[PDB]
Amino acid sequence: PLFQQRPYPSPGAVLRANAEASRTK
Amino acid sequence: MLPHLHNGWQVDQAILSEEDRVVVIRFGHDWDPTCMKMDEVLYSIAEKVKNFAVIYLVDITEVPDFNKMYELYDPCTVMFFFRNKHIMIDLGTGNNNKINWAMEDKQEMVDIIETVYRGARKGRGLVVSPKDYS
Repeated sequence: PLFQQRPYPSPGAVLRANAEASRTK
Repeated sequence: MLPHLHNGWQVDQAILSEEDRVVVIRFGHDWDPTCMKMDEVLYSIAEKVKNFAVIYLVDITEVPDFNKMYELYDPCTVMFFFRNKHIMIDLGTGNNNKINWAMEDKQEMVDIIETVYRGARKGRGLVVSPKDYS
């Protein structure tokens, strides 16, 4: 199935992603 | 009744803390109508599934950290994790990442959870639901 749905990141990865975005901003 | 998680750290901890059970999270609000129907199902089966799964409720206003990345835009969202990984399941609905409607048949959800548990323990990132909800 072309362009198939991928799984979401772990809650840890999300919290980290969120923390990184605040660092840059 | 069912345990709630009240911030990002507690959610990360709930997911980190199970080596051998599926973590089932209902994102929404206890007051939301769709959530009420789904929560009742989750409460009713919690004892039954206790051996292979644990269920948590997260209010997405108290705890908004995951709203964007998990696309929590439906009133009620149930997602599954196993050993710190998001587990997908083909429900035949066109979204394999979440159950986003109030399933009111209790045994169907038992079977979905069982399916997620076996599949994920076998190393699968993707499983297929016994019933087709297309």
